[PDB]
Amino acid sequence: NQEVIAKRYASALFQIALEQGQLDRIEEDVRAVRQALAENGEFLSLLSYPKLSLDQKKALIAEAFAGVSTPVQNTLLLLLERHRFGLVPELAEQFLALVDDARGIAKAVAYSARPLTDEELRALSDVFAQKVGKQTLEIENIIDPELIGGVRLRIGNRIYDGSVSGQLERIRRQL
Amino acid sequence: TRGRVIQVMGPVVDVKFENGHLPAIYNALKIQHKARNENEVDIDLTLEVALHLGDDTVRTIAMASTDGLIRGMEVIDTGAPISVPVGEVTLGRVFNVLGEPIDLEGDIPADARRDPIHRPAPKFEELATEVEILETGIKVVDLLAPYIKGGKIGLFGGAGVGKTVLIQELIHNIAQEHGGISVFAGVGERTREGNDLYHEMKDSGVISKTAMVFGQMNEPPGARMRVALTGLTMAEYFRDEQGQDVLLFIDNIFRFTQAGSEVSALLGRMPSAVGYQPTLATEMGQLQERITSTAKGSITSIQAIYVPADDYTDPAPATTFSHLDATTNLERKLAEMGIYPAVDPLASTSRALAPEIVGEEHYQVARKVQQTLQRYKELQDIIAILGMDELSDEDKLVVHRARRIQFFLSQNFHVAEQFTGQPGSYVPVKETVRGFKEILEGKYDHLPEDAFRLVGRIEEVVEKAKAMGV
Amino acid sequence: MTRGRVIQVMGPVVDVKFENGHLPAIYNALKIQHKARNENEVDIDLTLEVALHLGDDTVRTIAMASTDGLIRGMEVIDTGAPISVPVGEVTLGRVFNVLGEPIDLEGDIPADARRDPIHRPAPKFEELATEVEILETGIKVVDLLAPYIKGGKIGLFGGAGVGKTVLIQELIHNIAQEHGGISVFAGVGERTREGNDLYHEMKDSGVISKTAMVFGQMNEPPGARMRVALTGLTMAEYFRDEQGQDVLLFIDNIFRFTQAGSEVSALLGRMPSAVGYQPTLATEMGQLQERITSTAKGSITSIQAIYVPADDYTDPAPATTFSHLDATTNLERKLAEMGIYPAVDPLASTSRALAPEIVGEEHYQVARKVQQTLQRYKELQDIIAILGMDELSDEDKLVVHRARRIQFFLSQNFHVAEQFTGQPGSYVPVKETVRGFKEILEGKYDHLPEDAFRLVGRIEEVVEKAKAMGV
Amino acid sequence: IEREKEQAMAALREQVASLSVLIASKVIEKELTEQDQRKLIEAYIKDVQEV
Amino acid sequence: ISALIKQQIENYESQIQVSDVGTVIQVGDGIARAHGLDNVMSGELVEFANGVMGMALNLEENNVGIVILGPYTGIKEGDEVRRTGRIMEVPVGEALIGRVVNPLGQPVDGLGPVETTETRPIESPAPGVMDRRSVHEPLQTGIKAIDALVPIGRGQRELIIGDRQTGKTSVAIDTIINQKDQNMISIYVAIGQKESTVRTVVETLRKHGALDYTIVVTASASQPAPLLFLAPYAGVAMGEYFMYKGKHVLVVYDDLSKQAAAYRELSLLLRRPPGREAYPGDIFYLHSRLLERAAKLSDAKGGGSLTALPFVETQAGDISAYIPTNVISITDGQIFLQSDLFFSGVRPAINAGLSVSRVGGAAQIKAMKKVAGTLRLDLAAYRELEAFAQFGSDLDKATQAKLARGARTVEVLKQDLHQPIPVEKQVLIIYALTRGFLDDIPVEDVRRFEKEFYLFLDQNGQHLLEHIRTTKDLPNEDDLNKAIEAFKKTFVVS
Amino acid sequence: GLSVSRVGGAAQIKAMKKVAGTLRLDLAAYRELEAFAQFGSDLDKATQAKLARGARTVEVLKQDLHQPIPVE
Ligand SMILES: Nc1ncnc2c1ncn2[C@@H]1O[C@H](COP(=O)(O)OP(=O)(O)OP(=O)(O)O)[C@@H](O)[C@H]1O
Ligand SMILES: Nc1ncnc2c1ncn2[C@@H]1O[C@H](COP(=O)(O)OP(=O)(O)O)[C@@H](O)[C@H]1O
Ligand SMILES: [Mg+2]
Ligand SMILES: [Mg+2]
Repeated sequence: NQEVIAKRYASALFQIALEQGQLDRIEEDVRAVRQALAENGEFLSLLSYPKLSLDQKKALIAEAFAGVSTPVQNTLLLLLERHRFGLVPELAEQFLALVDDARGIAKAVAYSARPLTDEELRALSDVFAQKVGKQTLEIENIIDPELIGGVRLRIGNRIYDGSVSGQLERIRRQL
Repeated sequence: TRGRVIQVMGPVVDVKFENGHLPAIYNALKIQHKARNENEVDIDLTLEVALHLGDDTVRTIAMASTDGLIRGMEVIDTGAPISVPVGEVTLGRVFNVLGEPIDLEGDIPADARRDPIHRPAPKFEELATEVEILETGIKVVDLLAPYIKGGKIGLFGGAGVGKTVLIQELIHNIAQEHGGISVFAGVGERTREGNDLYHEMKDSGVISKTAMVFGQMNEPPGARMRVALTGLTMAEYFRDEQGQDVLLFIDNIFRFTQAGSEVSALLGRMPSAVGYQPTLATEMGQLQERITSTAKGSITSIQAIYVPADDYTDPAPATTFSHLDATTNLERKLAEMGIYPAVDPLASTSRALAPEIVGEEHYQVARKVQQTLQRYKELQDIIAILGMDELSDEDKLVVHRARRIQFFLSQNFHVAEQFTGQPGSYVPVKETVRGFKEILEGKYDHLPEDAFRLVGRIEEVVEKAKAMGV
Repeated sequence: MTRGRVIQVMGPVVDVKFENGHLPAIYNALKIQHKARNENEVDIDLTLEVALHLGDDTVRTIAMASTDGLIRGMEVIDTGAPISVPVGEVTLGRVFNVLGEPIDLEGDIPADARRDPIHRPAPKFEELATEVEILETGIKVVDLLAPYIKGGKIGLFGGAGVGKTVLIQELIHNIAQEHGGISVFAGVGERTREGNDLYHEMKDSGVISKTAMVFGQMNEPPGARMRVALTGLTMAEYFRDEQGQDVLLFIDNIFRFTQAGSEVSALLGRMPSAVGYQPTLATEMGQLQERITSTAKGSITSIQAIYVPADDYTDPAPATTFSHLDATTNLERKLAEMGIYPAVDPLASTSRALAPEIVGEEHYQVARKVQQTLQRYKELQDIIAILGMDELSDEDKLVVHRARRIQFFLSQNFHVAEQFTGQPGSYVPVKETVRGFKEILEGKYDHLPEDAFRLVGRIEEVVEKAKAMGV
Repeated sequence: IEREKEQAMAALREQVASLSVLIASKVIEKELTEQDQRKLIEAYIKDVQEV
Repeated sequence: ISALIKQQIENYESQIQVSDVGTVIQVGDGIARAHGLDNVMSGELVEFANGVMGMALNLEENNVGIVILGPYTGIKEGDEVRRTGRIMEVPVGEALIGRVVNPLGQPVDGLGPVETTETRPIESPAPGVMDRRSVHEPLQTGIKAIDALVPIGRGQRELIIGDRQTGKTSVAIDTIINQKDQNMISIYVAIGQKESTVRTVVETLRKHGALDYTIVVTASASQPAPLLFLAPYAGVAMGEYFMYKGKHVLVVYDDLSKQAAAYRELSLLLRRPPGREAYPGDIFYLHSRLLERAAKLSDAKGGGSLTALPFVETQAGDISAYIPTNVISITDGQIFLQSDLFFSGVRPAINAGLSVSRVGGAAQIKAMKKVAGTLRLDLAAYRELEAFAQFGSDLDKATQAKLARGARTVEVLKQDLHQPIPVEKQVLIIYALTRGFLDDIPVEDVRRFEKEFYLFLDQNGQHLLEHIRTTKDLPNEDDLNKAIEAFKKTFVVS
Repeated sequence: GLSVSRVGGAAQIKAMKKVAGTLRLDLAAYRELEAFAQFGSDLDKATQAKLARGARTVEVLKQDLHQPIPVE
């Protein structure tokens, strides 16, 4: 039940970033907050400690999260005073999923037997950008020695599988 | 101004619009979707607004089945509640919840006006000052349980007793004597019996005065909610425009409340006592207070009531009964005896059976008929076991006049003319009070036990007894 | 090496978190073995059974022993398999706990033994066998009014202290001595005292070395008491599948299976159901009881004692286990307080066996006429209770007069009840009790007093007791 | 008996068929796929592009 | 074998398999939640990585409530669920006849695969008010108390309700056995039973030759409550396949109360709020969706019908419970079986005073109406006057003659097990009862009189039985009187 | 009538086994026969052998509090 709440928080910050005109700064700040909280897991356990006063926890957030923009810091302090600071990485994931749709870029995970060339991935992105609807498309390539002699792609929640689907389709059609 | 579907939770669908473009409560939403590929189903739904959630999200109630709905489907806002056609166009036509013709006689064009389902009740300034009696022509109804003009009636009857025939001659009598349109609203009760009632509408000729609305057990409970309001807003046109004394038949209003209890658990409400929705008294009253007699016309309503397991203490029969003014209890023991209509005379009560409303003479004659029939339903085991020869020559006079009264409570109907050949009668209140007074005085003790059977007036008793030779 | 931390300890319920992609399937055994690093810790040899999946790669488990001592962060071993119970010829003459470990001080089973998992699906439709032949018990109500089916499921419904453990011990004494096959006793949530007495009676009478005994008695936490019947059942399943042999299952208080499920269901995150029982009250008992079947290979005739809570037969746990049983005997407290033992309700006890093509015409006529006179006497108890025996119309007096004799001649002395009263007990053949109830229904023994029929095997014993009384 | 023959025949068939799959994969690995991987991929995009 | 394999390899075409997927959040108790699945439908077949099917019921904002239609022990957190692209369907056809089948449609009896070509959705709307026709033609059960006093027509749903071991399943199997002469297609839906009980029922149907036209749908107690939930809807979908073709279908729902318990489990595990007895809100809607699909279509819709016999098991005669009063308020009449009558020798235990048939009279043939209209009066008079014969002084000779007629009425209405009686013999034995041809004969000989009278009608006379079979009316009340008196000459009173 | 001891009975000191059985019989007969006692004429057993024994059993089995009796 945390993704639906982080979607609301990230949509509020997203509308602020649209109406302000500083979307790149807010996106860089959200990526910095996500990387800093992924690199350090004890900060949530520190701010969940109840003997620390709320003014002291606001002092820790205002000291640590400095250099980021004003609405990102206001969002972090608002999540602190609403006791919803545990969902800040979920907020970062939802906000980056909002701004990727804002830019028009989509993320995809590719599996192939051999690592493909740099032109073939751009060709696959130029093919699949018309099918998905985005202007720019991203391919993540994994080595994956299980599949043989083909490429399969999971973009969004749709899998375009044609690598080992021939052999499985054959042994399902014969038997 | 056209939004997405977020949740599909059984019959409850959650729809999110744009900011500032929310629909008001009870507005009808539309989903008209064509299948984009083979992985989709063509869908035509109508949703009514029920709640407003947090972030532009609206919980709705579906009128048809929600099977096939995809999250993210486009929802059309109509800007109005469920509009239902009314007028002389609805006479003889069978309708669903959405005011669409179920039967294949045609479709109603878009030029006709359509009254909305949801309407406030008539004010205190507008109602009738004192009670008028809706005169039916039925001797049990006019004598012992008088129907007021604008009130609510409870039919307590099952099948095989003659509920539909009583319904049809109520429609016929109010159509020929008061100029009154009737409206039948079948609320969640046995599609087969609604089909039988419609074919008997067609056979009796009663269909040409009746508008009919059917939403049965098969439909989801939002449909079974809004059926009775569809029939009531069809009746309100004739009342508020034609000034008529309209009948409005709701079969099994218990289904109108239990459909609400089925929806309210999924809408997110805390359960009330006995599992019934918490808003049960208000949802009952917003139906029952639009059934009133104003200064212009009237809407009287005969309403069948199914009591589950004959428990009269659960809250939904209690709140149906608190709106009732009279009951007519249809008994199988009188239908097997040959008494048509099989209205139980002692158990059927009325609020109008009081001498300030019916008069002194009608009240005294009705009370004495109730006293002799109650004294007769104390000797039943004694007659059945110990016999007639042993009772007394004072209580056998009681059972004598009790049988003469009990067979004179039955009529020949106009809608039973096609079955027996007898034309049927409309009996006024003064003549049936005079007839039961003359039987109570003892003027007709020499006439036999029959010739009271299935006659309108007491001159017909004299003519039938002279036709029998006596 | 895929090992996990302990997240939550919620009574008998332990949450375990593994690394992503290495979660165990449902019903796999997990092991906790901790060695108490300092003086503020306790040595732990505890095992866990996977029950649910929670998300955030956390696993919701049920413990088999006490969770007193577990620390958030302990290391949990994944065995990759369900609770494997050692099975074979090794289990004969031995006593086991829920984990298949021997608790009878006679040794330990080596690791080379064959061991089957506790959890397996029920036998299919094409594998079942529906032959109905009568298991003779020597109990007159059981032989006459509800014949036990050889190879079928038998239920003993009773309240507390009504005569149910005594009746299942009488069934052991009459059936299990002369069975010529394997027996399996499974004590699910009964007295540990009764686990010792019954073991020493098996050692005395020699019925051991062909029985296998599993005790998960009422001292055990509920995660054990659920899987006791499944351990004893897979011990029975080895014999009827691999050896094709007739197997007796005696299970005392199979109600404790559903009750031990109900104790854990609140802590598993499940919403409550009718009467506080799990929502899965039907399918948890369907995964157990549809698995106790006879197949084409071998048969299991299971005799199950079933506790009835607060003497309420409409309680959801006894009401949903009537549909599983071929023959039921419903013990009543009203009959136990009259001194009628076995306190079997003669009317409410039914069987699939009681049919003329299965038992015989004359047996069926005598049994249905006994039930007719007892139902007619049951319909008169208001008139007898208020107005008395004085206003019955001289055939109802004859019905009451023969029905008191019938209701007392249904009662019987047991071999087990010799330690209760001193009377040595009796074994009655089926033809003897059919001839006896036929002689009572014909009115042959209307001259004898009605207390001469109490706790008596045969009608020759009725006559000798009645002439010992003075008649 | 007639059902028994038809079920055994399908089962055996499935065992041969299983063997045939395992090898199908092994032999396809065995072939030299520099040419094939570029060819397949180029075809696959084209093939995806059409459907 | 290998030539067909080579031909199908030569006919094989390789394409890219596209699929909408979604990873699982929770696995447990036959219930799964899942992220993804953005374009799924409500009430849709969706399938896991094991091949186990699931039904997507609850579509929340971030997950899908998947209802697992098989063994869930192989499904783990992290597996993907594949969107099949079609609503939950049931394979229907003529190949299901004589087969014990899963509610998913797989063969369970083990006699090979079921070769069906087309399917129907498991959630379909009922025929409307205009789509039907009034029930007018008999569903002859063969039980004389049912076919005389509580009659069942084609297109009617009748609740057969009572305690356990009162005779419900025997009424079902006897009704299915009687449909051999008629054009009726039976469907026996076994819900939550022991599977050896289902095998006993199937073998008693095979012994009496009833598997030539019946379909057994079994959802045993070891199967998950998702499969007990979808068993009556699969049964009525298999029925309405033949109903919308012109055929006549009988669908027996054994223990719909176990469907109510399975749907209660299904809703409590999906974390839906309870109601009274913790049953969810749409339990009446649950039973009404399957009991309004039983109808009799009009002559424009084909004319075919589907009559239903749902069962509800009560607890110690508590007829005022929630699921009994839900199903009583749906069906077109009730058949009350009571253990009080069952152990008093009266079997079938039909309490004909409390039992109602709301179609009744239109269901009977014209002979049975004439004969049973006084049967009901005699039995009602006996039920009313037996109350004063329990104790007390005595009753006079007239109502004692009424009590004697009623005792012989009760002895007529008794049957044996799995012995259905044709209607032309039922009208003759109840004609002999009601016209006074049994007052010469004591109460203890009425069963043997009926057993020998059926044999007498078979070997002598038999022009009366052809008259009742062709004209559906009594043969002019004089040949009947001389035939019954000619048999009463033959009958030897014990 | 309602108070049972299962595992006891094998605990007694072999004198109470000899003595207390007919005490149980006499007290059970008295408690089941006293409810229908004051009606009509008493039988030759119910006059003295059962009721006049059971009254003495009831008077024996009464004690005063805080006065335990040794088993001998
Ligand atoms: N004429 C009859 N009608 C019905 N049952 C009869 C009749 N004659 C004998 N019986 C016996 O009554 C019993 C009824 O069992 P049935 O299979 O009907 O169970 P049920 O009523 O479905 O309830 P349950 O399945 O829970 O026992 C059968 O065992 C059968 O032997
Ligand atoms: N056949 C019998 N004869 C005499 N007493 C009995 C008989 N059966 C049971 N009882 C009494 O009823 C009680 C029932 O206890 P028991 O059957 O051992 O356990 P449960 O609590 O399972 O019923 C016992 O205390 C015993 O004294
Ligand atoms: Mg016990
Ligand atoms: Mg049954």
